[PDB]
Amino acid sequence: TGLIKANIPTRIAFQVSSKIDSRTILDQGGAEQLLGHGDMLYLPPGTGLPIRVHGAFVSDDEVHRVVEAWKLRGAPDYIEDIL
Amino acid sequence: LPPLSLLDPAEVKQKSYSPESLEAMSRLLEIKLKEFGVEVSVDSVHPGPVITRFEIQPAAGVKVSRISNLAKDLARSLAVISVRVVEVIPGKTTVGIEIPNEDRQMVRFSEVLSSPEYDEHKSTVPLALGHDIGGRPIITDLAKMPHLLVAGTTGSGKSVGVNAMLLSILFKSTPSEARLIMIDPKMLELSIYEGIPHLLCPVVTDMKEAANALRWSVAEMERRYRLMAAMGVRNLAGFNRKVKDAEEAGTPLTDPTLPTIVVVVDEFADMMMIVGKKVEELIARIAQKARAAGIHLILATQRPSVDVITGLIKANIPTRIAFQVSSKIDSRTILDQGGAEQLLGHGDMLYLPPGTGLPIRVHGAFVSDDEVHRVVEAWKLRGAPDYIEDIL
Amino acid sequence: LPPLSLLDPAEVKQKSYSPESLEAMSRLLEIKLKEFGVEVSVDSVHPGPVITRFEIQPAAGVKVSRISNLAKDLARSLAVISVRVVEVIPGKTTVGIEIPNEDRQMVRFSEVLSSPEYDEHKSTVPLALGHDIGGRPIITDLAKMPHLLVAGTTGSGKSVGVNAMLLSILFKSTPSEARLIMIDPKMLELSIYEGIPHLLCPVVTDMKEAANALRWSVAEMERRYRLMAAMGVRNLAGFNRKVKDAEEAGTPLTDPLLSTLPTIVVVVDEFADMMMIVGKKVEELIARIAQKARAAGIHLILATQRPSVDVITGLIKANIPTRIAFQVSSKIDSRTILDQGGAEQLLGHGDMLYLPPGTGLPIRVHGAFVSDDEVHRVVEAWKLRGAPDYIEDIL
Ligand SMILES: Nc1ncnc2c1ncn2[C@@H]1O[C@H](COP(=O)(O)OP(=O)(O)O)[C@@H](O)[C@H]1O
Ligand SMILES: Nc1ncnc2c1ncn2[C@@H]1O[C@H](COP(=O)(O)OP(=O)(O)O)[C@@H](O)[C@H]1O
Repeated sequence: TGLIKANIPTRIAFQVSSKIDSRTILDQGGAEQLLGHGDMLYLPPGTGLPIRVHGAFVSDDEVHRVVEAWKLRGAPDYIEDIL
Repeated sequence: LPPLSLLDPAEVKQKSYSPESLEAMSRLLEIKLKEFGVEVSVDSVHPGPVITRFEIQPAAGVKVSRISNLAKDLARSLAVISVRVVEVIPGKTTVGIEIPNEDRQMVRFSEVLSSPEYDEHKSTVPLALGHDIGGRPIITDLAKMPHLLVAGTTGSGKSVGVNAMLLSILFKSTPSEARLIMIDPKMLELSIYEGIPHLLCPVVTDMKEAANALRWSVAEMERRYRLMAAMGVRNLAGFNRKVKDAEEAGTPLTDPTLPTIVVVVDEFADMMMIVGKKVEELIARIAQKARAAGIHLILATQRPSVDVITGLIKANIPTRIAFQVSSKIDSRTILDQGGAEQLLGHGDMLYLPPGTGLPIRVHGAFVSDDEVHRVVEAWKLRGAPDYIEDIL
Repeated sequence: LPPLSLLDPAEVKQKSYSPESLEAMSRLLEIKLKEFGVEVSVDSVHPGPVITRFEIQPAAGVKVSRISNLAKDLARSLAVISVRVVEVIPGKTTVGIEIPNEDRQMVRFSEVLSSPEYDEHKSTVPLALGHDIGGRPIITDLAKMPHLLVAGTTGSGKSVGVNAMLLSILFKSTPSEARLIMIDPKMLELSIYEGIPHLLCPVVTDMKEAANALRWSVAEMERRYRLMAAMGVRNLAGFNRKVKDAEEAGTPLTDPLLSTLPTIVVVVDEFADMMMIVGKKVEELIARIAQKARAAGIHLILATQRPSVDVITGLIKANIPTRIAFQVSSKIDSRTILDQGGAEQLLGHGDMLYLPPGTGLPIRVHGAFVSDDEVHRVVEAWKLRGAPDYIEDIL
């Protein structure tokens, strides 16, 4: 809405279909000419042109390595009241 | 399961449109577009069952929208009903023009299930839709989509595609594998299946007990999530793997396999009209938590208008199938992309897989009422009915 | 049955536009378009009773919008009211133009009835509308509409056409096959049918009275489905041939929870006032019956005199796809009733566009002007057959 977008300045658009959606999130017609596979437009904090920055591909396998490495040297920490 | 040969074998017929006739059509297309304000060059013709794709290297300088605003004019200059104009094909510099044939042949359904991409396919819920424009078979997994919406203009072959999907389930199913619930607010055509083992309830006509069945769907979803979370497997498929491999040791895992329940809803327009927005939120939560639950959803609408196919329905469901819809307001409505005005009818699926992709144009296979009756008789001989008393 | 009788004798008229004047009109159209920015090669003509069908083969390098924009401007140049542009002909290359012809016949209702086709409609509930642009009779079956929506801005005829379809129901039926119930917003005209042996209730006036009749129809549809599913057969016609083959030689069956259940027809004169008095109950009950009415044999014939979106909603366009639109005065309304457009360019006096079940191809139908005289003659000739037997549980 005009109540969440106006509160949060910095936003990143991936490939969306319409130019209408490009004017929806980025408020500038850029987010329709991308390629998929993590082709971002980085609308920076502040104002300028969108900075086209590629994503970084990471598989689930390296994520499993990170999960196990934090299970080794890690211990849980929960709060009851938040649920 | 019954053998495939209970239904009609292949149409022993092909009307080979000659290279003479295709060359004549190519030069006719060239001269007719030269008469309008474009300049054109046909290079390669790829005929097919219903249409005939013409790739085109256009002349230097011409745009593409100046082609795409010539649909009606090219149609009346070629004497068809519509000329769908594909504006992009990857890998080439071509503008696709699709032109219907003279003798529109019919897609036999055994020809669809004659494919090795159906035969070696082993997911429990394939939905064999039919042939692509090059006669290539297209079977998409419902376990990967994992929802699909169907639309058309009343009698363009909505329920024909639904019958195709249901037979595509039934020819690769046991009731341990697959499982059905058929909500239908009209009782017209989907009632024929009533008696097969793969159901859970009768063909639910009245919509308030259909809402009971949808709340039962949400409850079975939650119960199945708690069952998998107690057993510690992500999705349904690996869970069935673990269960049957522990069964092969000799110990069925006790309860603190599972069926791939498919709950179809033909014509949820009356579902969202008779009972209010709570049915829409039931569709919302079902289509939210589904792809690991093995609870897939098949929808249908005779009206693709914005107050029926509302953004909450369009929220989860990636995959959409459009038949011949009335105008480009409705094409932009459902497919989120123009084009679906310009189909021919009688089972023309603009298929749309999940992902930012150009839509695939495929044709349904015309399955009769009679073959449906044959399959119903074959299963009610082969399998016994099975239900749940207090499902509603 | 009443014989083919009490109709107006189709009088001798012979003004069938000999091809001298037709060739003159064709060259006149070629000039009067050549005056504007189009080149036109006229090909062949289909002369008819009301309009005259033409086939323009346009020249090389011209669109169709260069015809369709200047419908008004051509219309002020041919001494007509308004011409109509057909943008697609089935199977040919031409572009259609229907010129209003300034000497018309009234399409006699007997001429519709005296077709071979009307004697060959097997169904008990036909709909005899009139002739098309060729003059061939266009008769539809009400069992495969499955419902009907009527438009018209107090224009051509909106009362006529309803009266025409109702008298066409009456000429091939029995009261043991098809009994109707009307709801009358303005008690003006169809309070004339009282006294016939197929009319299940007297005239209904109030919308708050009419909600009782609508809920009676819903309850009758529900017990109809209970009775069908207790007998296994899907719809009504299979059930009636089942009761034929059951009690043919004598094999009794009564009270399954007994004769053929009649094909009930519910008709509405002015649906606008029905929504305007009762806003919410009526429209949801109409969509309820439009959902479950086709198999039950209960049918619904609607008719609005205002083509607004306040009246015609998606809830009314939920399950009534067959549209009959008369002349309306708004292209916005022309795309309100029909999914296509162009229904403003008609002529009046019994002219409708017929939109068939499903497929988008608007048939143009000239409705048959039937007088009040034949209405309250056939009523009197039909009151011989019995008394207006009533089921007073409707209210
Ligand atoms: N592959 C096909 N070949 C021929 N006709 C088809 C084919 N697919 C659909 N149809 C036509 O579609 C119609 C069925 O439409 P249906 O699915 O019942 O839509 P609805 O339920 O809205 O009426 C039938 O008239 C049938 O002839
Ligand atoms: N083919 C015809 N030729 C001449 N007059 C006709 C024809 N068809 C209908 N009419 C007349 O035009 C009038 C239109 O009335 P209508 O618009 O139906 O009134 P309302 O809108 O109040 O029902 C009818 O009363 C009828 O007498």
